[PDB]
Amino acid sequence: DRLLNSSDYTQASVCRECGSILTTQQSVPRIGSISTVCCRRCSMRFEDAKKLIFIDDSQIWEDGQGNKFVGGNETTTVAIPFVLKYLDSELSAMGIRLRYNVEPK
Amino acid sequence: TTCQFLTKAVLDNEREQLDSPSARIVVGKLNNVGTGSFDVLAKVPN
Amino acid sequence: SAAMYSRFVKSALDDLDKNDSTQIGIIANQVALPSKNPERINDKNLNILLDILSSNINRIESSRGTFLIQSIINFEKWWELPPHTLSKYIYFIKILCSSIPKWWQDVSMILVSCFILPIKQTVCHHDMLKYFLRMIPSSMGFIDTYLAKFFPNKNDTRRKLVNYTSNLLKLRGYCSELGFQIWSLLIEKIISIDVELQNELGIKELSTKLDSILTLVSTHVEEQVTPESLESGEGVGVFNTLTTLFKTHVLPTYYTRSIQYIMFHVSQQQLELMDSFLVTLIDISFAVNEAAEKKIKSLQYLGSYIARAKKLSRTQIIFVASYLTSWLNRYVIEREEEVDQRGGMERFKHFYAAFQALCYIFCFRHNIFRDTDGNWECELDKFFQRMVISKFNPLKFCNENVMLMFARIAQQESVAYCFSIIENNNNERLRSSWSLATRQQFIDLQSYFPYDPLFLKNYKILMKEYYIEWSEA
Amino acid sequence: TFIRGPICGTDNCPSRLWRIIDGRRTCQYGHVM
Amino acid sequence: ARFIKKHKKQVTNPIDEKNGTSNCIVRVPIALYVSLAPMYLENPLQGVMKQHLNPLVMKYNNKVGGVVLGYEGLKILDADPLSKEDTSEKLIKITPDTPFGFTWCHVNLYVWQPQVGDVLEGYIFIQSASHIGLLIHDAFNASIKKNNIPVDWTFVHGHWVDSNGEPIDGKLRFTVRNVHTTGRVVSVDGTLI
Amino acid sequence: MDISKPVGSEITSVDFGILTAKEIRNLSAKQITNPTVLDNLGHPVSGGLYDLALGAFLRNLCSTCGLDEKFCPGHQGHIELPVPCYNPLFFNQLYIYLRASCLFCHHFRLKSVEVHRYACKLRLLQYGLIDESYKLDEITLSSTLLNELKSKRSEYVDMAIAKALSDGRTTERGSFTATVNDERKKLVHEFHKKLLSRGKCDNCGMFSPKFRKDGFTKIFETALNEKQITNNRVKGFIRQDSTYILSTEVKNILDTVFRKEQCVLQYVFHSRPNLSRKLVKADSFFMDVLVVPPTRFRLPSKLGEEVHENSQNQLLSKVLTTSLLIRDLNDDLSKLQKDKVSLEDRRVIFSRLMNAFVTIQNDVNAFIDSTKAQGRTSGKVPIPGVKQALEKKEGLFRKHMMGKRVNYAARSVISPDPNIETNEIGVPPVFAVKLTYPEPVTAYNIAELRQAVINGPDKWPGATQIQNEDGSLVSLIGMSVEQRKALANQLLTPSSNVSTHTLNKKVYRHIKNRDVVLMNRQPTLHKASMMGHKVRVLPNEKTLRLHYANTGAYNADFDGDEMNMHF
Amino acid sequence: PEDFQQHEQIRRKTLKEKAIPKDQRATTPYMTKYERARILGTRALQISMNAPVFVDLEGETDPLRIAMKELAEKKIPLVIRRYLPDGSFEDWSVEELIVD
Amino acid sequence: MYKTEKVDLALNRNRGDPITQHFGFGNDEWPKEWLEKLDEDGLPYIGTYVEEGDPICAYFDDTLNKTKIKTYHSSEPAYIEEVNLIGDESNKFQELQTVSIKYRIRRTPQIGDKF
Amino acid sequence: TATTLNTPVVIHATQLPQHVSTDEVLQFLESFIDEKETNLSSSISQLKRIQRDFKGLP
Ligand SMILES: [Zn+2]
Ligand SMILES: [Zn+2]
Ligand SMILES: [Zn+2]
Ligand SMILES: [Zn+2]
Repeated sequence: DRLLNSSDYTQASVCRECGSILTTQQSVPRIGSISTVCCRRCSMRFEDAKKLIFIDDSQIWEDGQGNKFVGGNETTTVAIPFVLKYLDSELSAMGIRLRYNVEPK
Repeated sequence: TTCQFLTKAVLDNEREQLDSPSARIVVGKLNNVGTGSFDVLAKVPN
Repeated sequence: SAAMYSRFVKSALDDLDKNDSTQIGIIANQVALPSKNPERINDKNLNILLDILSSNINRIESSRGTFLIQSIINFEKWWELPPHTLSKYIYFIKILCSSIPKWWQDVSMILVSCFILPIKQTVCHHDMLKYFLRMIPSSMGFIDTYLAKFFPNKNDTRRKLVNYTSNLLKLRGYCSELGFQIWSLLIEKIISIDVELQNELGIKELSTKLDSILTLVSTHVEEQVTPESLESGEGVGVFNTLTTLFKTHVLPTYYTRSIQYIMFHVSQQQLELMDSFLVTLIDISFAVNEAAEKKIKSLQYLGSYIARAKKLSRTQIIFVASYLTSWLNRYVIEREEEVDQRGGMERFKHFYAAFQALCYIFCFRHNIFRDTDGNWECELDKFFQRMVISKFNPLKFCNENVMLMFARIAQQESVAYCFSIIENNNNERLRSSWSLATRQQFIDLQSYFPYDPLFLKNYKILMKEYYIEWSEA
Repeated sequence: TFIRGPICGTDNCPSRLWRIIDGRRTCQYGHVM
Repeated sequence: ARFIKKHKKQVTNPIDEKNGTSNCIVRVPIALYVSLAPMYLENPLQGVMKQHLNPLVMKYNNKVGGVVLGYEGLKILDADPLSKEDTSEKLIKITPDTPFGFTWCHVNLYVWQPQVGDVLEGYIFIQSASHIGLLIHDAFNASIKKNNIPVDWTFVHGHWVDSNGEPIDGKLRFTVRNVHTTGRVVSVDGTLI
Repeated sequence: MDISKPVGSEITSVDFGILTAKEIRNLSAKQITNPTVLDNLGHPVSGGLYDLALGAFLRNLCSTCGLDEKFCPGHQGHIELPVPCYNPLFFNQLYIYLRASCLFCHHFRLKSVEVHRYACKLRLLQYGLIDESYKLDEITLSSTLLNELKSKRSEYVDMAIAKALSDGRTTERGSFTATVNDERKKLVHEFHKKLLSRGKCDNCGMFSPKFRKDGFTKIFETALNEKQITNNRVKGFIRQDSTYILSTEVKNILDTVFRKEQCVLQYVFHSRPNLSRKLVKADSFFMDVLVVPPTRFRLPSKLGEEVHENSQNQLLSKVLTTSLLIRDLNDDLSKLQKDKVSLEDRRVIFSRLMNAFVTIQNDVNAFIDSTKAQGRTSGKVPIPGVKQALEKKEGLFRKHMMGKRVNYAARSVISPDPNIETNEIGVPPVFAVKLTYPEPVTAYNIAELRQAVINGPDKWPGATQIQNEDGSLVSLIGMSVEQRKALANQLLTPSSNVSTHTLNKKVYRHIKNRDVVLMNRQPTLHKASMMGHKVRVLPNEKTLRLHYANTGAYNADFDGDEMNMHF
Repeated sequence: PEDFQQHEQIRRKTLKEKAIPKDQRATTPYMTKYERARILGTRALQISMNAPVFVDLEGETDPLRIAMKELAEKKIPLVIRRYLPDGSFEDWSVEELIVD
Repeated sequence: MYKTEKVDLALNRNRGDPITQHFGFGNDEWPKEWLEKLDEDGLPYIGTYVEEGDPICAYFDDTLNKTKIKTYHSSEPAYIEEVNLIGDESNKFQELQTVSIKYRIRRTPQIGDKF
Repeated sequence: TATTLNTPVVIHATQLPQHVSTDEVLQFLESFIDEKETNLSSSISQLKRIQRDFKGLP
């Protein structure tokens, strides 16, 4: 409760695939479509993906700038203390990567 | 000495198995001591 | 102009196959302007742009084409366009959502939001909803949520509220499958109606609001439910979903004054509708599984209903009396022995609850229970006395004002003499025990009568044909 | 208690936000978000 | 050396006889990890049905790669690995933080999975100069864009006309170009060349 | 934390590792290149440190997700370092391998046979096979014999691991206990000692020039000594079939050594079996990019009314300027032929390059690290770098995990009371009216909670708000009695929404005598200085009242000492 | 895909072999003070969210008290899974454990 | 207990700068409940009871074209004792910019007070 | 929208999909429709339309 609940309890997105909590974002959808949760690490820039079978519609997402991506849809949410995000962030400044193994796969 | 032990962990490509009280507090996991030392299951009929 | 513009666009489209996209955007921006700005594309040119786009919609189904399309879906007050031009806009939308179902999501949202507009001004919106619900039945999902999203707030203008229900009723009449969800939405507004009126019993506002809304709902239902419509129709459907929403919303919350009169009123359209309601009430008030408070609320409903509902037949009433005395006679025969045993008189809430209802029913309808001979149906003379002198001592535990009125009337009719038992009761009081932590909710529950007179001007008048005022009884 | 700003996060207003120190922020009909 | 390419349409849907279309209805067994609300503790199968399975019916589902038509043979996997698959008393582990359970389930899904390349038949319901609108199995939307219709086909005010000057009607046979799945309802992009 | 928002996914382990410049570039939301942070109208400079792709900032919406300062999680970007830098974390280890290298045959100067003996042992230890790693040393039966020795040791390790896997003793994930970890650490130490202990290369017989360092991560190369240059050309025929040295030279040397000595490194750098099968690369010791953390972790501060820049931004912009400046040196450098072109400029270009490398390397050091930075303007005292922020004062662990500022709860002077139970605590109404449990509404408590909501925020026992099934809160604060009576009558209405159908409303009530709180007096030196007491609300009191029987536990004196009440 | 299924079956099987035969159980037949508290709290939580209740409430409004009552009559449909330190486990039903 | 607070709206101004804020009321529309605590000069009437959130000061801000208000911050209510106008030297001409307000707080001796 | 209350945490096919004959599609539709007799209502309505087509009708 204190660490749990007072402390900085936070439901956060992880990529089940790369195990990060820092490389997810909400997609920005066309009007009428619904936003989804995606991993910037695990997905290809749309161009590069074409340059290597047909690509399904549910597999493309876009950001605010406008770039299109393929893949990176293996996300969920986990409950972590917020300060974990800060630590992970600082560590990546130092070139260090934390990789959280999430279950179920 | 946080950065020293961290440097050591990285160079070992260590996995934190998350069993110690400290580690579980770090990741927000229920402690391994106590009322947490067993699981509860419900007996359901039908 | 006329043909110059035909060129301008025809060029724009060529230029779009080349990706320059400027010409189009110039056009789009021109159509996107507000209904007010004089510089918004005029009818004649719009007639042209539209008929050209409709003729080969595939030319536009591209990322470059998106903005143009978005700008036409978002054309302000399109329903306000002149006949001929309006027609071209409609045909375009029709064409668009057929070759590209994706845009139906955007078009319908705007449509639903227009439900705040009067019936006369929506024909085109419904025409379009009817069309695409049929051809894209899968849409019913998100478009249902729109029904939720865009419901006017209680604070918002009455004309907005009254309109947005008028349309929902209209919608119901061509997309049945949404029918339940609709009725659930209106009812759940339900809660706002419960809000309006009880507490007050600004306030002048909610009165005429809630009054305009109910009178509408019930007249639409009077039309939806009819014998013709009951055998081969969706009358059945409406009654069902309104009865369900009565059991899930009206009864429990169960201090509403707005709202239970929807059931009071539809009920009395046809003999069986009444039958179904009575037996439904009876069910809820004597079911073994249900919580006691539910059973007590139903019993209040039951008693209030029989008393008030003008269109009831002598025999449906005797039916309820015959159920209650029967159920009561059994209670006393099987249970009186439990009183001098360990526990309190609360163990018998349910007994008093039913005996109240029956007493109450006798107040309003005693003149009916005398058969041709001058004898009493259900041996009420002999029956009441037996309960009154029982060990439960109903007179002490039921609502005080009813027990008093029953005394008065019963004594007058040579049916029963309670007045000495009452004397004894409030004497023993000054000088059969029940906590009072929980004893009050019961006194509270026994004070509420869901069909005591209405105070909404119009509704009242409308109910008169279906209501017995105390003065009448 | 007024600040007018931030309309109301309830689409049957928008009615009109005052913040209490406890951070509920309250709109007149009585949403606290 | 790296395979995300295991999201490549492998339908394969077979061509039929006595007929010419592709059969796209398929039966796939799945496992699914779901929550069980406390209100359903005496009716766990009922609860899995009302919470998770029922909402899947007649919607596209990204994992089976089609529209789910329905389901058969729901089974809960007992958290007690020592019990017989028989018994009607099972264990479902409760969340530490909440009263909700989470269990694995096995069920069978019936799925309409039109992949690209397949041959389908549709009932024509709309004809503009921009597209032909069809309804497959009288249920799912299809659309043939203006320039997937062969070049010598002409239009009038309206309704289409084919290579030999005769109008088209009712049943039409087309091949799958792409399947759009992200909208409110599924929609098929079809071609005639 | 809300009992009606369960989480299905669960983190089960964490793996430590190194971000590659390829990953970073791919995940990055924006490359940052402008030292300048704001413009004249206080908007983020594009391509600067507050660039809106890195997250919402002040009023503005995030350009990557479109979310506001509240719902936008932030996104990382990167700076492109125009020239490789040593990662200051790892420079000592880099130093060890660099020194150990033979700049001629590109193996470690330690004889291959020995290095293989270490690789065998460490590999065995990945599987926890301690006895076997000693038995490995028991193996003996000039370059023909050695390869058979290497070979038979190798077939022993395989046979041992196979055997260990077949019976219980290990999995493919390894086995890792303290005794194993101890043996592993010794070996790696022994191995490193033996690496640096060699002069002449045991494998090709040559001498490599010796490497020397700074405390500021610069590497010098001392040219060859006389006897050693003589020794080297004698071996000249067999091979036929001081100065600053740039980080790029160092990386090339290690790149090749890491290819050749890959086998041993595969176990020196993995305490567990490396299932991932990734090569161990020299790049891991260097940075070609820097991850710019999201804007929400680099916000300005307000010291009362005045606003101060974020110190991590001050450091990053110094990286940015040096970066632009080097990209210019690199531009003029290419506009040589000097196919024509007179030599000496060669010396000046080098002078400018050394300057750039040194000062960027200093700024990195200072951050990981102000320690690795040259003391500024003798005075001022250093500004903390990232390392010092994580390690500074008492540290994240002690200041925000062991101990925390807390939210719900109260504090008061305690007063004695013989008239409450020894297991109760006398709670003043001033508390009782402000503290709520979030009570879920049910059939069994609908009477109670109705009354609380009617009573309102200010009449105890009442309530301050209602949580609806869609999570939204409704304040009871501004409300009349009638509005409250209305809300109280809809506490238990059915669900008009399938998604929230499993939930019930919650009433944020005032606490009452049925309740339990946690009482605390500091210092809390044993668990009895934090116990659970039953609540007893007492009219007219302004302090917490506590039975004497509890002074012992809490070490309480009633001399104006205070206690905390946690709900 | 076929073999992940196999992998799961192996995981789950070995977990049960930890989680063990009923007739080979070896821990205390008494409910521990810890098991009791958690059983009460958790069952109370389920009661607060409309779990079917196996006993007469008799006016009780505290879900913890309802749980206690259920415990007293041994009508709590919960099972304790006790973990030995190697991760293998014994399942014990609340009704079968001796409570004190 | 007595507490003295200094309200000095020359705190921002960059040295002998043009004066933006002057004690008093503007002619725009402002609460009016304000005059319960504050006299015409924008200073509080002596003797006034003042609890958390009340006005203790009113000035007109030029850069805002609005009349603003310094509020009382203690959670303990008090009464106004002295209000001193601290004029400036450097020869007159300058208008009022600095004020000292002294609050009086009642202490009937409470639980927890030491004797 | 989607929560842990209405959406599986994860779904996995355990086998390759097996194609089904028309006679099977019909036998399944039959029973599934019967067993399930607002979103579900409008859905069995659609299934009813599909089973109609598989029998050849309008
Ligand atoms: Zn990822
Ligand atoms: Zn609002
Ligand atoms: Zn963002
Ligand atoms: Zn060598």
